[PDB]
Amino acid sequence: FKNEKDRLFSITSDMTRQYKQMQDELLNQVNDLNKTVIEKDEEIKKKDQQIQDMTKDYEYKL
Amino acid sequence: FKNEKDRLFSITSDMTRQYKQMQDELLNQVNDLNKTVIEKDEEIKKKDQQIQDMTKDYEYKL
Amino acid sequence: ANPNFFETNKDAIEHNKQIIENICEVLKAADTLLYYDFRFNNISKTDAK
Repeated sequence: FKNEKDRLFSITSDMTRQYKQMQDELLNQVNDLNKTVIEKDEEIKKKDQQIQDMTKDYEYKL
Repeated sequence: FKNEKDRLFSITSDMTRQYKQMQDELLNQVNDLNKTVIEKDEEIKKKDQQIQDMTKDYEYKL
Repeated sequence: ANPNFFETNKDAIEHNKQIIENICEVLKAADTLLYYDFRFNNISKTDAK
């Protein structure tokens, strides 16, 4: 029982550290996709603005 | 021993599944940002086509 | 199974080796004691040799 306790404790601690470090590791793809999304939503709003401006000016000419 | 072992195995299994789940959110954040990029490109094309079409109709009316 | 079990296990093993060495010295110098009984005891193979 004591031997199994030792080995399982070592394995659990090592794997917990492994998980902690790995989750600390993965932060790049998420940030790059977030920047892409933010700029592309900026484009979305810009094109909405252009749509509204075109509608307004064309209606004024009408 | 058996009580300690059941508690220990349950806790280690719970932590393993919890860290696998955290990694799951880490990957699904990238997947969802890709989905957001896809939706934003669909909306970009939609609004580009709308700009083209309303401009065409407005110029025809002028 | 337990890689570090040797490092911490210093007092008990050293004490047992001291005990066996004292047993050897006593048996060597024992000029009268010739009857012994260790049955039903926990005697290691290394101590036996």
